[PDB]
Amino acid sequence: GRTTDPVRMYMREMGTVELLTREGEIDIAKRIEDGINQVQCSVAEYPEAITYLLEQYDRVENSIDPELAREKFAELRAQYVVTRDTIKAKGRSHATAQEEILKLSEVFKQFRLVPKQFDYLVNSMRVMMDRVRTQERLIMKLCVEQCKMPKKNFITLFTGNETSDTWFNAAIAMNKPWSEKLHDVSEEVHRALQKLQQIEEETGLTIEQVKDINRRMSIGEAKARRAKKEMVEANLRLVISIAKKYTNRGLQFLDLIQEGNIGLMKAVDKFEYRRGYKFSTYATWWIRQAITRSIADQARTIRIPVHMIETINKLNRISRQMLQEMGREPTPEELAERMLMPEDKIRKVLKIAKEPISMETPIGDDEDSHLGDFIEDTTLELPLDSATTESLRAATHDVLAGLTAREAKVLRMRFGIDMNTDYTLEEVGKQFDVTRERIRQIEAKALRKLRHPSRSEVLRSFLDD
Amino acid sequence: EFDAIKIALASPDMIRSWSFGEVKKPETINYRTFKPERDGLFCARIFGPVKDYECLCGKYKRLKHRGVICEKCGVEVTQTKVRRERMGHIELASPTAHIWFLKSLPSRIGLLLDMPLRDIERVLYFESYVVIEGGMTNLERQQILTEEQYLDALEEFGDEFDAKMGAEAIQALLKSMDLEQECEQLREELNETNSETKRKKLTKRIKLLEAFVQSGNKPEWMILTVLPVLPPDLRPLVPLDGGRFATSDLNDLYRRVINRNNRLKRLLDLAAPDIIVRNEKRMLQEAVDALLDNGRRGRAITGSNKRPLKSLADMIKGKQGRFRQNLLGKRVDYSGRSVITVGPYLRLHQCGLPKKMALELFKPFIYGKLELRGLATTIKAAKKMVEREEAVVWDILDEVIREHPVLLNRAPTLHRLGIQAFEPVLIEGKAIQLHPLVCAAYNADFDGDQMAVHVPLTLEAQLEARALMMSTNNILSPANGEPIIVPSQDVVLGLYYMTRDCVNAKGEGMVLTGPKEAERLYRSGLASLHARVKVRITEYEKDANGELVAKTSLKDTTVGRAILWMIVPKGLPYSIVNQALGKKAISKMLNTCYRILGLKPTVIFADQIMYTGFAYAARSGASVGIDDMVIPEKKHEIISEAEAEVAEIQEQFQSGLVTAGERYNKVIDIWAAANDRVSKAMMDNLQTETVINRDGQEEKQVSFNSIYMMADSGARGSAAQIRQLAGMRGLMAKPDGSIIETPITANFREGLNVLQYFISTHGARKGLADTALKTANSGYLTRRLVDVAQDLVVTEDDCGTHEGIMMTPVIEGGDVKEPLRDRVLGRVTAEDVLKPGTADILVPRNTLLHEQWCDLLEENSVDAVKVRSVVSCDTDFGVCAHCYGRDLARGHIINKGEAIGVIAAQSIGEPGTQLTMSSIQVKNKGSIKLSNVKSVVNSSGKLVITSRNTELKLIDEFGRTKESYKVPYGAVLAKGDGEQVAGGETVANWDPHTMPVITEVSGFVRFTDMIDGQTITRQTDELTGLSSLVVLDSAERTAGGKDLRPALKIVDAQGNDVLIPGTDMPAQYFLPGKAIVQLEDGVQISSGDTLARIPQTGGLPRVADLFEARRPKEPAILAEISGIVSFGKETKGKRRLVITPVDGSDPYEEMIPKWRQLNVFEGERVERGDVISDGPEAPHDILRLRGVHAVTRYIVNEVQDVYRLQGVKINDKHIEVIVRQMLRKATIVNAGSSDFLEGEQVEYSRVKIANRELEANGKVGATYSRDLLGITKASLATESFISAASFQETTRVLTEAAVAGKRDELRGLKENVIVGRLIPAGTGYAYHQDRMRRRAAG
Amino acid sequence: HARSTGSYSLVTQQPLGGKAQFGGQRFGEMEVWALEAYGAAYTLQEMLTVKSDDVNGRTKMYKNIVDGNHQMEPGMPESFNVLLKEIRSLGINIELED
DNA sequence: GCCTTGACCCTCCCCTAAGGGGAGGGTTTAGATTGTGTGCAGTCTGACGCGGCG
DNA sequence: CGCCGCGTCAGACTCGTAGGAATCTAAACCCTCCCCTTAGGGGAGGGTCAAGGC
Ligand code: 118
Ligand SMILES: [Mg+2]
Ligand SMILES: [Zn+2]
Ligand SMILES: [Zn+2]
Repeated sequence: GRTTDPVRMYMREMGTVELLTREGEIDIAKRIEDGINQVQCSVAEYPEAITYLLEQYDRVENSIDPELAREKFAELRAQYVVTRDTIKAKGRSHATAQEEILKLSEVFKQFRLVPKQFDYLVNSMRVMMDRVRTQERLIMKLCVEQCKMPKKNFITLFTGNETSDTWFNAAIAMNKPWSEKLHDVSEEVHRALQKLQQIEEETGLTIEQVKDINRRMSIGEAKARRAKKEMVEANLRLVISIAKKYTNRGLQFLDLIQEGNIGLMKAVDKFEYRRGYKFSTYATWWIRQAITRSIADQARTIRIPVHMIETINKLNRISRQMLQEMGREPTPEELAERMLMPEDKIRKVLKIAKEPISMETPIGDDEDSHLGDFIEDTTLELPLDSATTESLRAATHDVLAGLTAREAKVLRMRFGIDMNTDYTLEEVGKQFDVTRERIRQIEAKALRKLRHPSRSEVLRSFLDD
Repeated sequence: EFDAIKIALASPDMIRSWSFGEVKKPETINYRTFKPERDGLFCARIFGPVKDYECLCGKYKRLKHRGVICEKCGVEVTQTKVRRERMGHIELASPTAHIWFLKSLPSRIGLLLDMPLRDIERVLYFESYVVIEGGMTNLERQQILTEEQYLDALEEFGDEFDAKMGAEAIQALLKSMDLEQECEQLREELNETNSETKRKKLTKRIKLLEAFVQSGNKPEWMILTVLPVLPPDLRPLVPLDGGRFATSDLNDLYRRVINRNNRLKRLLDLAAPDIIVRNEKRMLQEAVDALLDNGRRGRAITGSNKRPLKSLADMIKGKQGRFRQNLLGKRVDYSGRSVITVGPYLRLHQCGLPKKMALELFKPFIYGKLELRGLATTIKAAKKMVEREEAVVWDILDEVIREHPVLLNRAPTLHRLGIQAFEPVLIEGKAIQLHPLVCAAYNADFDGDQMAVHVPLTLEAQLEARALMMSTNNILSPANGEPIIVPSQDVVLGLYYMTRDCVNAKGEGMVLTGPKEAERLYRSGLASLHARVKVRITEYEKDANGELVAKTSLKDTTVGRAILWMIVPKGLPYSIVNQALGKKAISKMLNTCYRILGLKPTVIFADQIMYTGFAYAARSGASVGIDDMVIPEKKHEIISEAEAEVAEIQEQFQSGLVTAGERYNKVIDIWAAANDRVSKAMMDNLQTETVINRDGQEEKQVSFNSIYMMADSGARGSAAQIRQLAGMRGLMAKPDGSIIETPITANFREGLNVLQYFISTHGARKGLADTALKTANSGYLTRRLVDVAQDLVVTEDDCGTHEGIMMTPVIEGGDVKEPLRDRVLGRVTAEDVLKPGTADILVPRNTLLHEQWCDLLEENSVDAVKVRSVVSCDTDFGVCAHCYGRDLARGHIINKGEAIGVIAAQSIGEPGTQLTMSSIQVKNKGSIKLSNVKSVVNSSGKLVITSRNTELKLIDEFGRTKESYKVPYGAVLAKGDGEQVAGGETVANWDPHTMPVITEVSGFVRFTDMIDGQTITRQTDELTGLSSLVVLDSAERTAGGKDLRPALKIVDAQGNDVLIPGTDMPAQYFLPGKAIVQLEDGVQISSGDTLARIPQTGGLPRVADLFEARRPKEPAILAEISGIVSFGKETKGKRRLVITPVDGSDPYEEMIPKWRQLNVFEGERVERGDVISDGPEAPHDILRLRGVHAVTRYIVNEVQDVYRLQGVKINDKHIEVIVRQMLRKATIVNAGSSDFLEGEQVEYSRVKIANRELEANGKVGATYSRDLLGITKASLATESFISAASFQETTRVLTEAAVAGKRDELRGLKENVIVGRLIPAGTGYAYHQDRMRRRAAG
Repeated sequence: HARSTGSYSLVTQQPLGGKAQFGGQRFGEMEVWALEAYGAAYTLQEMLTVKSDDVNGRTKMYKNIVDGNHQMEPGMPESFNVLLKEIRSLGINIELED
């Protein structure tokens, strides 16, 4: 396309959308709102396996009268306890049921945007619906291994009848030998189908009404999603016009844009058109919040917490005006007196605001000598020290041979020489069954002999450290 | 231990099995307590502990528990060194493309899928779709779409087809394809379309698919899903003094990847619109590309100081990468440097070393020696004794350095005599003292230079420093076999002043008993050094079987030569000292002393010469004054007599008699002549102008002027510089190259003007600027030569060939420039040559031609010998000792195990800084010989020949060719063959602006083959009235007329074409445009009459172009095969030409532009190789048409043409080594059951040792052709990827070696230098050999 | 200037350079050429491993020299291992085969 | 000499009553505002290989 | 097939010195965890000081 720049590639794919007018955003928000309540409608007459609000009003048990908070919850359930008495009559799809449960929907429409409370009721069937799905997958991974059979008669009448296994009698009807080529495995089909039939027991309702109105419940959750998408896609110029005042502060342009878009996606989710204000006035807050939060979390090699960021910024703002006013830079005393903090903290803050230098920094007249060439390894031992360590080990091994073997084993155990660990008196006397005190006696013996001048001046040579 | 190195692509499971855990966030370290944050880039749970045997919290310590893993902080208790070995990884949220396998041309993805790079770079930016599956539809695999066409296909076809976008699409394409089926269907469907343009790409794609199938790789691993992370200690974060930190750039580049991958993992959970997820995937791709190779696919990401960040690929490649900076040369311990100065009292094996330098460099030796004598109890007391500088320390130091050699080195090291081993002598002071005779191999002097000192530590290094590198084994040069220790500046002046003579010297006439009496008389004050006397002298010789026989005589000589004779050793003749000696005579002395006596007498004799030269130069008293520069008294008149001429040649321009150009070009030479007159007057007034009188009266002798004495002896100076001191300076050039008109008529003894000085500064700066900007070209050429030649080593003793090359002298360009003796000395004879009779055998036919054999060849006269060469050696992977010949620095047959490639490269490269960057007469009398000839008698009683390529040679008294020319075609030879003519006689006459082309036989000329309206005019010379039908230019062209190119032909009394004796030939030739023909119609001519006529950078660049095998921009055209020539189908893009064998097929005909004047007419019969035009020849054609020896001979002669023009001497096998290395590849023509392809390029040794085994058990082998590659294209085409990767272009080498799946066997010298092993050459050759034997054992 | 031992750099662990740093002398690329034109293989193997860059050998050599035993035991240099790591970090699988 | 008592002694860590002070982390904020911007860098010459268009 | 455009790769070695590293705005509210405060208590674990039994 004759270009490889991704900022132009973005600003080009972003310009194929039109800006909205004051009525466009209102009637987009209206359908965003009514799809999410069409869903809440569809959740209404699902069986008691849902987490329905019977005692959610009691689970929790603008400051509204307690008598108002206790009473208006009695309207809905006062009609609901008598309404779904008709769950039995004429199957599961009775028309009085649709009429009065969409009258419960007439009641339901009153409400508007809410936290994940509503979410946790539709999840009430998530954990239950896909379950059903996956179980009828199991039957299939138990049929295809043994026999091959055309799927569009079987699964079609599977969708249709759901009364009993009598639809398998529709498999032999065409009189081809693939009818009962299956042998000794159909009880596994009956296994999984029977377990989902006891799932049907706990639900009490057949699958082709639950999935039937889930087909229309999925219409609301998609029709809200699509309107949210085209409410987001029409406002990207706002993000791009805000995020151009945060440049040269540690992030690149497209990073700031992709941080602003995640805030716009929340301003779209929290909007309320009834309050009468435009969309820009509410969205700018979330856009700026996202960009500001990402500048303080990224964009430093060594990360500083947010409270220290605000302290640094405040001290910069004070020193600017004191420099404009005095004509000089103020000493930390003149900053402590006005910032009203203890001077040691003002001295502590002033060290934390420096970014590490690159190891490729050219140092000299040329550019073949770098800063990283003159950096020395500090954790190495000098060879004079290695030789000294080995010579001292040999000298000690020679002096430890003069005195008794049993009387040197105790020194080896007591100072840990040639062993994996140091030991204590009682655990050494464990193997000697000698008293707590005799060990100390023989140690004061050995250490008294070992400094007699017939022996000491070979080891004394080392202690000039 | 290990034996090889492999390279391949890395799967995701391989990258996950190198790692110790996943990096999840950009945290480096805590800002208050600088400890590594968990799961960040410096994490101590993944990468290891930051202190020895400590966890991070502090719970565990003290090396009791060594394998425990702390439960609080997860760090295991171990040593911190492991933070240099452990790696981590990053799991990417969407696959990305590796930039190397996409954008290093040719792209491997576009070559594997057969897609253009534009389509791939459009699918990778979410800018177009691509069809993966066709289903059952009109769309097919790899079809490209746009969004609208994708929507149309969706609403029209639905689910059946499959189209994707981004690197997931490309991974699906690479993953779905089948390689074996595809390559086999490229096999049988190439033979129809095996046209060349398709042939090249089809065979390239075939070998790529076959490489992927055999190597084991999978094509989809070129798309990344897991990323590795380098260990933390190789990209450190380090505190400086002051609390400031410093960091690497890979940290900056890893953080961007991590926190653009995390954001995509967030957006894929918020379920955002796709316009935003696409922007994230693009940003992630760009970030990974900048981490791998920064500036390759766009703009380079820069840091907060506006410099581009360095990447993982910039740390490997280039002049400052790992390879050239840390692996091929290092910094070392036990070494120092200092200023050098001269010590004149030293022996040749000795250097002076300061006491303090030696005390520092030798510290552990002194510690051990101190505590062995019991002088110190422990090493830490020895340290303080040494630090206090007690008196016994200086006595331990003197016996430590006793018999411990020391290596000295001065940069730049142009050849191997730049590092030499000496024995040290402790001195006071701080400068190093160097012997005055080794300053010529070093190129050193004492205007401020500095030298480096190195100490060998082990027993083997000491043995090698004594036996191989000591300065008393290095007296000969390894480029030519000449001595290198010749005396330079004051040895020469002192020896020259002591062996001169003078007239009427004090003490003239006496008769003395020997040299001792002459010395005793000179010291006493009774005689002079220059006095003519008679002395009795005893001298020795050896003709016995190793014994010396003496003889005495009385000789006439001077005192000084009798004094000098006490230095010369026993066995040399007196005639070497009886001259007045100079630099050349002294070099001759040293060389004959080396030839007769040997090495050790030579190294004693050189020292004695140095001492006595210094002593007598001191006693002479030579000085320089202002009166020693004598200006001739008749310069002032030569100057006026040139100025008068330039005035009277200006006034022939002011009156319109001469042009401006000729006026300038005449003033130039009338000033040059006066300059030459002044210079010769000056030099004759100075050279013998001494009138010293004798017993009765005056006479003349050579001068004792100081300047003349130091110029004539060869100590310092020349005539060209005394010319500027005492003559005039001359003519100056502009910076353009133009010469100014008025010259500089002054000299340095008299002083220049402001203007003469100003115009003299131009050339000074031009020279100073050329030097500095030429040194770089010379160094770069040396590096390429070393890289092509580095792995060639003498491997065997005798290969057993009978091939060779024919050595003759070079006699062109004038007199004999190179005798035959200088070109066979040291070589081995290829066949049993015989002195010019018959069966004069001198040979077991393997004969090292040492000096006695060359004398035997020169007492007879033989001028061609067949010798042995390396370009014809039959040994594979090396040369044999007999094809190489003599070791030019040792004087005997080469030893097996020698590194001849590095020596060849260094010898050719070292002198590169001195490179600049109408009728035949006969001199002496001898026979005249002709070759390549075909003759005819003339009408005027002379000889003519109808050969174009003949040769005319002059034969000496005995039959050795002394001069050789070639005559132009059509020329009339003044005299015939077999004549003994004297000098001063012309033998052939040709026109300076014309050459005629003659008839074949006496016949009757007809105007035919041309009409009016043709390329012919009727242009008759109106003043003289002579005109034939004249051939025209293309400006007077009539295109419809050139149907037949005009020529006037010869007929019989039959009216038809004449017989030619021997063959049924057409007697006449058709000539190209603009021919001058004025021969009458109806006026007939004889055989050989004038029918028609023919009207009409050196230095380092040329050497580099010869070794790089460039193609000239006007290459001559040669005959592909032998056959009768004719013009072809005449398709008029430009002219067509064909040749036709008398028996064979002739599909070969090709294009020639009409600007290219042809020299071969339609009746010619040509043989394979001869020219169809003129122009510089191309070496690939010389290798294709003629053999290997022809291109070898051409290259070595054209290279030596440049070196000899400057006075540089290089032997000729040093160029043959390079030519052998440029010929290592072969190309297959017909496989024939040989497991090779039909136009693949293979190594020549592989083909050779395959055919030697196929043909062994009765089978048909392969047929091939040889190739010629330049030095830098043959360095890169070798079969080890480590040498090639460390030479140049590391990216291409590594990507190709990676997808191919190569391995490396570590057989050269550089491979073993990289990994720190013993090289296979020299004292390491035996070791490797033994190892190779175990390769046969297992 | 002269140096027996001293300080080593951080990444590659070779001697530092300069007189102000008490540094070693560069044995450059064209001095290795001279040394392998002589055929001096042991001098070169000790210039590369135990004088410059081998970490265990350069401390074992010191304690052999103090004890009057002029012998070395060379290993593999450190910059080769650095090279292998930086090539593996590009996605390429390079290894030493035995 | 080769062991057993009964006294004494030391350092290190955790604890008391009623909060105080700070470090480091979470969340929202409703008049409207809708396409970058540096007062860029662009700056060498020669050889070679391949694609795109006549 | 041929010419031209355009993109990639290369350009000597060893030493010296030279301080510091360069713009750039959010504010009110909540929570949990960790150490601090007087003047000594309490225990755990590990050492030391005389005295005899044999
Ligand atoms: C410079 C420019 C704007 C703000 Sb503000 C703000 C700050 C304090 C009190 C009220 C408003 C802001 C909002 C969210 C995140 C970061 C900063 C602000 C917001 C919308 C419109 C105008 C100003 C601050 C400094
Ligand atoms: Mg000098
Ligand atoms: Zn721990
Ligand atoms: Zn041979």
